[PDB]
Amino acid sequence: ELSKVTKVKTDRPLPENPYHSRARPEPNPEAEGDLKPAKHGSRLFFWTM
Amino acid sequence: MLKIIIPTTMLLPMTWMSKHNMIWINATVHSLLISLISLSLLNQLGENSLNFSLTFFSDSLSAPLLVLTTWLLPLMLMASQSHLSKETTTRKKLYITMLILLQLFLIMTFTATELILFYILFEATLVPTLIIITRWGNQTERLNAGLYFLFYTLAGSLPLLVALVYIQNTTGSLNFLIIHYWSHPLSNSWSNIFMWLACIMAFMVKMPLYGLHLWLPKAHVEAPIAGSMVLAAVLLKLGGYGMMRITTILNPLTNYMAYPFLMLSMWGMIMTSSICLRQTDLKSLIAYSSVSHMALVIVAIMIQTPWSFMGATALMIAHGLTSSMLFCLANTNYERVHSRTMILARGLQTLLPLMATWWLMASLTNLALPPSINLIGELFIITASFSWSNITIILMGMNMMITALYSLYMLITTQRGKYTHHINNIKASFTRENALMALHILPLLLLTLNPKMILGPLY
Repeated sequence: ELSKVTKVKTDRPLPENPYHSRARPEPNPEAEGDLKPAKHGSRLFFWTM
Repeated sequence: MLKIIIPTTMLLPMTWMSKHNMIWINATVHSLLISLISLSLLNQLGENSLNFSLTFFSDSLSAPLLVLTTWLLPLMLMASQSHLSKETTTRKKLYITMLILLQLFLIMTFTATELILFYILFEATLVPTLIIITRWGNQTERLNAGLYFLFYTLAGSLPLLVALVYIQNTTGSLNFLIIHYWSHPLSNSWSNIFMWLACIMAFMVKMPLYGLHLWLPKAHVEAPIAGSMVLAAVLLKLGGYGMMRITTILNPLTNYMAYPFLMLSMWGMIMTSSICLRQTDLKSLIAYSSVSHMALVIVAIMIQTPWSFMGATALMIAHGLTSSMLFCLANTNYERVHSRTMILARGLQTLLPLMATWWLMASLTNLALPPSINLIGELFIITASFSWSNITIILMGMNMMITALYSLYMLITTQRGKYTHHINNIKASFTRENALMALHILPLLLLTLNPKMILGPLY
């Protein structure tokens, strides 16, 4: 009975940033629309396809 | 352009699936047919090149060389029928396939639109050549000859690969048309100097520049007849074609960087002609004569005038034909006396009369007798160099004099004098050898009636 997890009814506000974390860096741009074939295929030297 | 490539490839299954009594016949028939078809490529436009597709194109420079290769393959087969008669069927088929692969690679070099594809195929030509030289050669020096040739070519060509890839990275493309239109001047920085060298030395090794020419005598002496034929007729002109193609992106640094090579070639022509004056081996004499003749083409390319380029193309075609015929004549003499010593067999003018006439005509073409295309090319190059500098005429005239001297000396030593008494195996010349000489000579004489065909794109 002394090991059970209890609810505590307090009035102090819940801390917004307990870790004092900085601003998370902006993520990289995420993808785009549909895929289309390469302009002229593999542009590797003399290969036309 | 596939109208020529596809039949060349189909030659291989044809020879592999042909009866042992019909490899040579079928090969000759269809190689001659391929040459007849490739004759259609000579209809070049005045200004624009024939752009068949994205990969292959042909201008007034590529077409004569393509025709020369397609015409030379049957000649090589006819010349190599003799000594490869007691070989097993599989090895005869292998030799024929090596020749066909060499011809195919040469066609795809002369037609390639991309510099890197041109490099790939022009280095791919080494493998069939090397195999031919080291497998069917007669002497024990064929092993060293193959190494010298292979390593000279590779040491010349690898920096060319590096430079081509660098140019692809910097300019964005290696296509000949784009690299010609989007051309830009090279500065005098050391980096541009070394890029110029990397682009130039590869072809300077191929058409032997004096100093880098040591592989040519070994290769031409130790190789079989057909191998010497290709090496002299097409594999040397590969360097000239590559240099004439790449000199577009090497200006204006050439004006100042060409002096060492110009002097080297203009002195090496005299040196090699003098060496021919004092040679004891017929094939070595012919090889050094080839070096001396290609020195003029090197000079013409390094001068970069329209007359120089026309003379270079004409000399390339003419020299290829003449050197191939000379090697064939020497091969006949060798197959008769089983030795390449020039002084061994003498007085052949009395035992083989028609072969003597063939020797005479070949020597006359070799010494640039008017109005042969040899003289057309030599005179155009001489005029271009005289315009470049009047002093050049001294070396040009001395070279012409020594060339006439050594050619007529070869004619006198071989086809003149008293017959060698002890030699008794000299039989009457076969129809095959005479036909080979006739097929070497008649196009050469006919080209003088229409020299415009082999005068290059600057005509």
